Amino acid sequence: GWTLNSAGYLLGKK
Repeated sequence: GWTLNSAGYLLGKK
C-alpha cells in the first residue's frame, strides 16, 4: 500500500 517514511520520505513528498 503506502509507507510512512518510505513513500513520503527519502523518495519524495506528496
